[PDB]
Amino acid sequence: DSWDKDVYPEPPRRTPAPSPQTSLPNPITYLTKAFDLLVDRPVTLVREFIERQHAKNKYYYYHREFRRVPDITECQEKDVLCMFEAEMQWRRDYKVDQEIVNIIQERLKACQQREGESHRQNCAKELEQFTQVVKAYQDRYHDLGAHYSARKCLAKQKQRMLAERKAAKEA
Amino acid sequence: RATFQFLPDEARSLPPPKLTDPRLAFVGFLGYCSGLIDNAIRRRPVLLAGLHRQLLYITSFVFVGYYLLKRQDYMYAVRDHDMFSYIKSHPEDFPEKDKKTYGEVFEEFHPVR
Ligand SMILES: CCCCCCCCCCCCCCCCCC(=O)OC[C@H](COP(=O)(O)OCCN)OC(=O)CCCCCCCCCCCCCCCCC
Ligand SMILES: CCCCCCCCCCCCCCCCCC(=O)OC[C@H](COP(=O)(O)OCCN)OC(=O)CCCCCCCCCCCCCCCCC
Ligand SMILES: N=C(N)NC(=N)NCCc1ccc(I)c(Cl)c1
Repeated sequence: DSWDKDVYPEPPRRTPAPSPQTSLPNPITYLTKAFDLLVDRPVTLVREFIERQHAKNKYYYYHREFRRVPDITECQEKDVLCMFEAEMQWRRDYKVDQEIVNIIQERLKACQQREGESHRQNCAKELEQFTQVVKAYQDRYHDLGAHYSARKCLAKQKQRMLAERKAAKEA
Repeated sequence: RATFQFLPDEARSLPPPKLTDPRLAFVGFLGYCSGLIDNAIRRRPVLLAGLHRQLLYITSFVFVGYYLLKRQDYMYAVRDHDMFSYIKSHPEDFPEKDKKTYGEVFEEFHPVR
């Protein structure tokens, strides 16, 4: 269609077949037919017309690729020229990570609606994946403050790594 | 350097200020403002009256200002020349440090909670 099914999965659709157990006519069936004739059909033709115009003028746009530069770990201290590139990279990855957590949150919300009253059991995978990604995001970026930077992120990581070393030292 | 000299001869090894220098243009603008104030305090038509007088206000401001900027630029060249020559003569006072990357340098993290 338009989006990738892998990034935004949707289980296969299973609609039951009509099994009328009444002699009465179904009002929804005739309303659906009227909707197709009076709404879907004229709307579809107007779109097919517009698509005929867009095919006569076909042009492209691209997704910007960003080459990787050295991280703030490789920057000599107070070396602004290398700090600037690492800092800009870190900010780009920060925004992307925000959108990753949004994708995982959108999967979780779609599952909860889709599964209805069975969501508590049928959305356990999406809950787990959301829990893991939120934990990773919290470790990277939480508590940095409004004036966050790659330097502050590194200091937060080093503090976390030091505690992990000490806890293992206990073992 | 030379005693009681406005522009020592060593200053001629420097480029002169360009006549389109933005600071010189500002100085000329001040001369123009002086001309207008001269007309205003004497109740003459401010813009129009005595254009020869206004011209001399602009020209004299630019003329003096050109030599001040020439001397200003020279004195900052002398400051830089003195400072670098002193650094060469006393290396031990200005050691070149060993630079460490942030992966190696420990910085404390202060949470904003
Ligand atoms: C591209 C230029 C942009 C302007 C930059 C201005 C920078 C500040 C310069 C200060 C010097 C202003 C000139 C000295 C005042 C002379 C004008 C005056 O005193 O009276 C207004 C006079 C008109 O009245 P009149 O006496 O009857 O003369 C008839 C002439 N047609 O004359 C006139 O008809 C109009 C003359 C100009 C009026 C000047 C008004 C004074 C403004 C002072 C406010 C402070 C400046 C803004 C602060 C930021 C500075 C960038
Ligand atoms: C620091 C960065 C900024 C730079 C600052 C620089 C400041 C110093 C620069 C000089 C500032 C003063 C400039 C004065 C310009 C106005 C002079 C003028 O228009 O005079 C007109 C006329 C007299 O002209 P006149 O003396 O006859 O010219 C022949 C000279 N042998 O008679 C008149 O009607 C003039 C009346 C108005 C004058 C006010 C009173 C002062 C008297 C000045 C006498 C002439 C000055 C000549 C200026 C030459 C300077 C190079
Ligand atoms: N602080 C003092 N009392 N002396 C002083 N001005 N030291 C600073 C040295 C200096 C500054 C500007 C220039 I131009 C030059 Cl040639 C030298």
